[PDB]
Amino acid sequence: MFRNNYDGDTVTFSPTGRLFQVEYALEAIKQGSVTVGLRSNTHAVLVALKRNADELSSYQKKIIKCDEHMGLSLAGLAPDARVLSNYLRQQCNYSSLVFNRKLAVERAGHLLCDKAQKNTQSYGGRPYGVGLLIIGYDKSGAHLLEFQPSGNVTELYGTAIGARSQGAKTYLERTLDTFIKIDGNPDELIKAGVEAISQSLRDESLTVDNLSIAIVGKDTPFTIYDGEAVAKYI
Amino acid sequence: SAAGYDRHITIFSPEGRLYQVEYAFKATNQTNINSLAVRGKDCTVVISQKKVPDKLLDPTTVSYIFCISRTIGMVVNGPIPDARNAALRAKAEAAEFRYKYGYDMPCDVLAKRMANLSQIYTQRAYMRPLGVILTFVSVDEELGPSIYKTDPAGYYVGYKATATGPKQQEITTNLENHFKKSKIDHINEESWEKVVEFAITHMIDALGTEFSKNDLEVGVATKDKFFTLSAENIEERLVAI
Amino acid sequence: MFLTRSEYDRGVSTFSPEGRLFQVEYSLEAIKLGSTAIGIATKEGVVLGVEKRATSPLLESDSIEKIVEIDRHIGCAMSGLTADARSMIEHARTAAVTHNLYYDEDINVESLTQSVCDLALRFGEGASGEERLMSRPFGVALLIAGHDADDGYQLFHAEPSGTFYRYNAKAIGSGSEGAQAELLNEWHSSLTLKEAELLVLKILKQVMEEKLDENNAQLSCITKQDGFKIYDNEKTAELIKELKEKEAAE
Amino acid sequence: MQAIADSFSVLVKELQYDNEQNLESDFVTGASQFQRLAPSLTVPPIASPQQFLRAHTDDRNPDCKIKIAHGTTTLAFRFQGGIIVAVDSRATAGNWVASQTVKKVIEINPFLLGTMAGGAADCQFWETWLGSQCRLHELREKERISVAAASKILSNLVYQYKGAGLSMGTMICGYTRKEGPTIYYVDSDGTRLKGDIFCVGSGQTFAYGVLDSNYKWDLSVEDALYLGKRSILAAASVNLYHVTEDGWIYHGNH
Amino acid sequence: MNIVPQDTFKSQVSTDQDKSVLSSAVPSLPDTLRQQEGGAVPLSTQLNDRHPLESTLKNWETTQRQRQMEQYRQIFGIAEPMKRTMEMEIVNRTDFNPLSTNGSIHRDILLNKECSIDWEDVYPGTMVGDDVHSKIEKQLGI
Amino acid sequence: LKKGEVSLGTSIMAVTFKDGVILGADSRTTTGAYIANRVTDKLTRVHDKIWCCRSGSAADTQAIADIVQYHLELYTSQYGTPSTETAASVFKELCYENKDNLTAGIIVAGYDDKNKGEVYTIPLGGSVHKLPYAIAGSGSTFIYGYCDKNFRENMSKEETVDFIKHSLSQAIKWDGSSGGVIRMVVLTAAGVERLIFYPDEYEQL
Amino acid sequence: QFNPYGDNGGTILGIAGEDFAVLAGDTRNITDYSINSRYEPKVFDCGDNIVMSANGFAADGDALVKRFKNSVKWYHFDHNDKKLSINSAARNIQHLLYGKRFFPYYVHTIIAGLDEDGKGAVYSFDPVGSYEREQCRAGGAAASLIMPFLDNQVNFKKPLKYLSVEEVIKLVRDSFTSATERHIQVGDGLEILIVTKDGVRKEFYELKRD
Amino acid sequence: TSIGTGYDLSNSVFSPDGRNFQVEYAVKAVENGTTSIGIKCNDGVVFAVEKLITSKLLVPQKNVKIQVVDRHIGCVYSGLIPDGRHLVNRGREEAASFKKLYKTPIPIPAFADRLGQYVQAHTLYNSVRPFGVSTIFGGVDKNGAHLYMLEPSGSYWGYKGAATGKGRQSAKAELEKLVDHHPEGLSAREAVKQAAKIIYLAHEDEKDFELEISWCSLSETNGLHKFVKGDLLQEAIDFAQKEIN
Amino acid sequence: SGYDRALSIFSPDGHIFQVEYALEAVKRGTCAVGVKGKNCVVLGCERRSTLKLQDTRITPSKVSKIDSHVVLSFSGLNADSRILIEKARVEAQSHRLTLEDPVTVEYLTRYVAGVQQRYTQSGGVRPFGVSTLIAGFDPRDDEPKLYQTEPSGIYSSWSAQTIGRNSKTVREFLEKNYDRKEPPATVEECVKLTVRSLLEVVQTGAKNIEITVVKPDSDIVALSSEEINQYVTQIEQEKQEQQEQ
Repeated sequence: MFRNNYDGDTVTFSPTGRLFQVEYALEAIKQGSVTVGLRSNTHAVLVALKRNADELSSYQKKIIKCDEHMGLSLAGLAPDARVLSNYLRQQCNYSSLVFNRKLAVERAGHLLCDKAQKNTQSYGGRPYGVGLLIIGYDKSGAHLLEFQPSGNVTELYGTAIGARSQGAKTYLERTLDTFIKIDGNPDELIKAGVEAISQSLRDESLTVDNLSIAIVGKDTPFTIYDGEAVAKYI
Repeated sequence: SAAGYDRHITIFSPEGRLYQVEYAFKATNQTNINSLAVRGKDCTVVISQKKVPDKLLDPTTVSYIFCISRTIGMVVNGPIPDARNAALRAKAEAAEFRYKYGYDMPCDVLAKRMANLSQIYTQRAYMRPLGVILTFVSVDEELGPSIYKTDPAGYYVGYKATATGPKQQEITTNLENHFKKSKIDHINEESWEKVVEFAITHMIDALGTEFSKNDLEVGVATKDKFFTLSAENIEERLVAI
Repeated sequence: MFLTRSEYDRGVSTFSPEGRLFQVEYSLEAIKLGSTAIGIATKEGVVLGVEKRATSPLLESDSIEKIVEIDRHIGCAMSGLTADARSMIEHARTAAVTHNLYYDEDINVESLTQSVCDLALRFGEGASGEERLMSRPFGVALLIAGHDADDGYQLFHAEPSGTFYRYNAKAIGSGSEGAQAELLNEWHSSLTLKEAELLVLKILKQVMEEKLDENNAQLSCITKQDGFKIYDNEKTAELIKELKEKEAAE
Repeated sequence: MQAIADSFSVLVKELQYDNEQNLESDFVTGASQFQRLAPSLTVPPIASPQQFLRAHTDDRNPDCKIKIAHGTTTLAFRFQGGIIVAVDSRATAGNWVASQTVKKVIEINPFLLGTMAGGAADCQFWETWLGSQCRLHELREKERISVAAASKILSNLVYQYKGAGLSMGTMICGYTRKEGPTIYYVDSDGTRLKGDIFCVGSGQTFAYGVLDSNYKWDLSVEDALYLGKRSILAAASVNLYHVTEDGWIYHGNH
Repeated sequence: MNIVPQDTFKSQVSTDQDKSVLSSAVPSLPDTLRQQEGGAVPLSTQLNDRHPLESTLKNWETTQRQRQMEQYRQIFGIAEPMKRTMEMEIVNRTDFNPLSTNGSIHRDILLNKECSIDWEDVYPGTMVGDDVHSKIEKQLGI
Repeated sequence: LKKGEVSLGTSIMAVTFKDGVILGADSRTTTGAYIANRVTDKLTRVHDKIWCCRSGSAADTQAIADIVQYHLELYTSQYGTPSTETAASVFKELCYENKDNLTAGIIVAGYDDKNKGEVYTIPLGGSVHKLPYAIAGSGSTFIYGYCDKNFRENMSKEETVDFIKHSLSQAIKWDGSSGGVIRMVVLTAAGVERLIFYPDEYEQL
Repeated sequence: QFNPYGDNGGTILGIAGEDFAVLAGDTRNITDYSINSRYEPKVFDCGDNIVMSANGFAADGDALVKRFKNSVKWYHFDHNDKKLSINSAARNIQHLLYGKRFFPYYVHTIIAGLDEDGKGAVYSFDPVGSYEREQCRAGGAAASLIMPFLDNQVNFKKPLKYLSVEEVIKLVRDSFTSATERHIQVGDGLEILIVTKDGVRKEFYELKRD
Repeated sequence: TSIGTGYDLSNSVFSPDGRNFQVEYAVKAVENGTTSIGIKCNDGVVFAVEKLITSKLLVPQKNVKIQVVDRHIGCVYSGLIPDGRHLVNRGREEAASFKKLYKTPIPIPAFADRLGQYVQAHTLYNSVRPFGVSTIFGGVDKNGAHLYMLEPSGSYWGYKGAATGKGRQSAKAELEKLVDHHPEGLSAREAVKQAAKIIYLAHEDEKDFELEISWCSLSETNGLHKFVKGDLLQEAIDFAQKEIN
Repeated sequence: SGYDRALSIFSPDGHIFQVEYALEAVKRGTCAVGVKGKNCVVLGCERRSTLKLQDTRITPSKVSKIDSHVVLSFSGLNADSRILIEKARVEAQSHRLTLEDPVTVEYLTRYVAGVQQRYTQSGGVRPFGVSTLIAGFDPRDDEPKLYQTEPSGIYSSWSAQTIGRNSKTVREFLEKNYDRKEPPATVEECVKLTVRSLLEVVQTGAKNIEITVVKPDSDIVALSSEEINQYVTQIEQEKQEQQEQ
């Protein structure tokens, strides 16, 4: 009731000191399907469960390639996902064109945080409402980042976002020491990710239509497997 | 209070008033400290009260007296953020005047400039006035010792002497009685130290209960320079009668 | 614990407590106020069919244009506010012609659909970071039917949210629910062109209040060799008569 | 206000990449440079761009010189049911071998044709652009564009750049139901002349005389083609085009 | 830190460079009738044979203002130029007087030109346009 | 250099010594062969102990010096007394960013309690150089050897005065655009000192 | 007044075969009498089996190749990694060149690849964008020495269609050797890129002056 | 009254008492953040943060709660994470620009003034929001050691000891006791031990926590900002655990 | 409810109420009617009874010529129609200048609808409370064209259409008395049908009726009061003869 008076826009604090529009934007992530990311000292992988409108429709794209050494997966709104993926592509292209340099994953996370913070303190727009998982390989090795649209970025060994992602996150926490040491064997890491995302399923089974995988590594350019390319991992 | 609008922006009420301006006026007494300004024969003295209740604060960083140019000093009544904003803008104004017209900015012209900016704030809807009161002191090369005050409404005026704060009425009455007794619109002394001691004595007898060297701040303007005194100088002035 | 009024559904840039944008939902509701359009994609071409709601018999029959030609290989059907669809169609035509000018080739159907969706995003931040262009989302939905060498015959659904889907069959408009149920029941990957046309006519007849005839319904198809064409009234009338005879056979 | 703060917060300036046009031209933000219906033309940022361009376009490498369209004879006329367009296909050899024969006439549409007679790049580029404009107009109006409208579009475009350095003389030939068969001539000076018979080339007086000797409105298709071929032969093998309401038809050496 | 204005020449041209006056029939070409410039003024003619002092005079005050903002940024910080620009933008955006062209009093106070006169002040200065609705469309962006 | 303008044909010297710095110049302004100003003060003050001398276009250098004095007043209002290096940097930025439109050369002399007296020179073009001593102007070309043979580090005040007087007297003797009186400013920790020397004094050296 | 142009003096040659294309160039970079470098490639693989060369002012050619490669990157991004055909690349390069109509690139451009039927294709561009498809094109200094040598041994009307890739490589090497003997700007090396259905292959051959 | 109805829905609005309620609501947002303290010793500063333990999936070296504005300037903040990151970025930009222009590290008071003006400018218009963070920053310059605290209103002051967050009352009481017990001054190592003790004492809320400490001293770190190695951190933790139990 | 305060707000049922309110404003204007014949178009307008002291010689007519071959009538706010008509005339001349061809009827209708739509895209502007009927013939064409434009920017093509006050009764009369299979084949029949349609709502008669006739080759004629009086008297005589039987 009292929250109803102080949640008009992002330039208003409640009398208790709460910014409710940003909290609602954060809550918007739960409306998207689950994505899992993980990595070892050599490779980083993303696993995504895709959804279709109905039987006659296609499945949504959950994994987007940014550059030959970096990519991401989405959970949340579609427009903000499109905007942020295009922005990251532009930043990687600028780095390559101007410096002949590969954009670092940490730099991409910082740029995303800077762009996301702006919409949460000025009137006339809205905060973003998408969580992102960013995998990459650079001069410091393999990297996985979690971006929250409040303007936050965290570096983790593994994580999951989306609806009912708590089970996958618990599984990743329990078995950290196992997949943290899978070096030089992409298949084992991908299977560990698939098993992790299997914990978040509810009355659902992974198929060749609703499963998407992505991998990046030292000698592996960022590659996306869809359809029959994931049939071996089921 | 304001009924409909006039609670956000500066437009007329049915009574013909601007409530936001009056509320900005009431905002000037938040710090609950007082300041006094007097003129000598060839100096102008401003004395402000220091209150540092917190023991974790660094006293040397607490100040409401600012140096605007070589000859102009300013004292602000109100919260310190708007005070610092006003101080920076006044510095810019004085420097730009010197660049554009080839001679130093007088105190009254700077006061008029700040008052015109305040008028802008009182008339524009999407701008708020600064809840501060500004007092400029100098020794102008034409007008001699000078004290000029500006308020959130855009009103400015010069003073023989002035006082501002939650207890300004008592100091004003004491100064008025003294000037009635002496029949002179200034202080007949040849050194600024005596003027500072007189201002300290006036403040003590008006506020009461006296103070030590750490509860006071003193700025003095001469014909060449405006300078703020340090704690040892104030201690010497307190000791010397 | 009192019943007050909530006001999170009035601004396009305001989140609900659960993270929803209700102006987009209301734009979809505006879409549902329009007439029905049905698209069926097969291996021999894509069929589009629309219902013409004539409020008055004095309205010109050849004036309602719910089916337009974006390009020789791309056609479109619309449902919702016609004024917004006009701008969307102009943008799509410009994009196709510009792609031909700069690349000397036909544009992919998916690329055109993506461009239209990027335009539809313009009530907020643009896809390339552009400033906002309009004050509210569009109130139209599009069915984009095309053929290209990379992916064959494709049918896409484009919505004001800026998201498009690929469909084997899709219905939009007022009678979209029953039509979509019929499409779910009656679509298979081995349909011919004439069977698709007959199915479109049957579903339109099912979901239309008025008696279906050549004047309140319109058919069109896109094929690789003949491009995009809209059937005249005589061909559609012959198809309707054949459908009636087939129905009366049982 | 935060954008204002960003503008005053401290490499990009020296690269000149704080300007959106520079980013677009180098394809940093995307392929929007290839999305402009009206192309953007770079001009030297000096006081006298025209003098600069004129001085630098007349100074060593034959392969770095601006290619000039053939000054060979080109003919066009309208007899009774279309337009006969005739050119001489005697190509000029150089340090190259052609995979197939070149064409001196640009095919703007299945219904429109143009001639180069000037700077080759200007004619090719701007007639392809004109084809795009005509296609967009026909999509919008659901009707074939009139030849007058297309020639007027080309003339307005070339006039907007008058004196900048362009050089092109083209003959727009078309056939529509409302107008009939129409020929216009458009020059880089902004000239736009409607006509019945046009002869532009190195030797065109001979062809014009041969035409005027045996020109009539009651010519047949075969007679008109023969007359055009004979006029070209008199001027100086011969590529022919017959334009009718249903489009143009190309004859190799008929 | 510029005294004389620099980088005043155009680097690109196009037939749609003036978004205010574009033909509705051919959106890629400008509208000659509504330009109301005599009808025989191609854009190319504006690229040559200009008076050398014209660009210096047209951009002088903006250049001095930018130098002042740069000095404030160097000596005071980001906040001072940010606040000055915000004030000026608010004042300029809230003013809409289609029947007059004079600058406001508050704009003159902000520019510190309350008691200053230049030739722009003394010399402030059809069939189609020059009406209130054209100014409304230009101001609102519709 | 625009036609009909005024050029600063002069002789400028700046010498660092044991206690501070000294800046000296002549006092002649000429238009062609006519001495437009027989008595000119070329020692320009941009701050209490930061002075300069100018060469090139007179109008351009006057505008640049006014902007520099304004900038240093703003800096003083914010942070206090600037260093000579800061003033030299502002001068260099102004001269370099506008070098395609203005013709300016500056010699900056300064004193502060940290660096203890410094000389910077910004020739035409906008580059900056820090030197123990500097000479500039049309008349400086005739004393490149002499100065190079007679400068010592950490000279006393009187030795520096004599060195500057001799060098500027020779430059006056040989350069047509130079003449009149010699002006000098001594910047030390004790304050600012002004000196003037007349032709009947230095011509006998 | 500042002159923004220069000349670096190279020689390039493109030949279209039955099912392959060849683009070769000399590797010497000079400034009008001096040798800047004896090995500086000017023929570049641009992706999607397209080879490009822009001979003349080296800065302009580098800029054009850079812009084309970035445009191809965005084309892959925006069209689901679709392969860019040779004719589409030719149109893109025409637009890139004509975008500088009033401040042109001082280069002669040749691209080579395979058309949609798998046959070899070569496109030549004039400095402001005019382009055409050709069987054989020689550009730069000593083109007048290279074309007659090729025409003496090939009937473009053994017919060129039945020639193999090795024979074409040998003929190009012979023509460049003769040109190096007769021309002072040609020498120091020859680099040949060959485009076939298997991709792009590189060959290098030393010429006179080392 | 803490809740001003009718005057708390816009940023730049004065109440009839002359108060700005949106700034006060930002202050209340600050008061819910994690506890942070700063202590000024004889020749430097020490910062201490009560970090809350998280999942093991976090990379241990890539999540630090003490930010380095510059080689001689370190800061911590309590409130909104994005606001703190934004203010740290602005501080880094200001320090870099000052060092580029004047060829010396920026003095602490100048940095404090620039940051305070930037914060204060966000209380002037209704199209922006006050920063929901309070910052404790400090370092060493040619004049000595400086420690400052900056509030959402743009008000900043120099402190002998500063505390912010949920456990601000107990931390402030302990800081006052420490200042009283050491009229002469304090040393860097004693400051580190007392910072660990104060962070441990202030914690009162079933959740395990860790501690971060940071030094900047002339005698210990040559006037540079450094983190705490294993030995000193372990010693301070042992001292704090002895203090608690 | 709270959904009708701006042009950029959808109601939960998918309506924009300000558009409907502009239509309500249109509903209060005087009636206008357009009838498409076999080879002509007839535009009829209802005029309020002229006041006694009104100068009935200089006041603008209800039917305005956009060009030599296109005419426009309106219903709604009279002052907004002037702006729309002026813009339409300027656009017709601009199109003639740019393409040497005069506009088609549909092109001008689309331009007018575009202006009306463009005036619905800002919160600081007011949409035109006008609905228009545009009639004419394409150049070198003999197919009559009649279109209707609405304040929202929607345009439609009609064989007979009425707008304004009491337009529903006239529309019902037209639907009863007009068939597209056999349109009136002469100008006289079209004018008589238009007069009889207007007489259903016009209170007085021939003095509150204005009629303009458009015929191919740009033939635009405004009928005088005497001809309209003759038509009205003929219709009344026929009605009386029918009722007498």
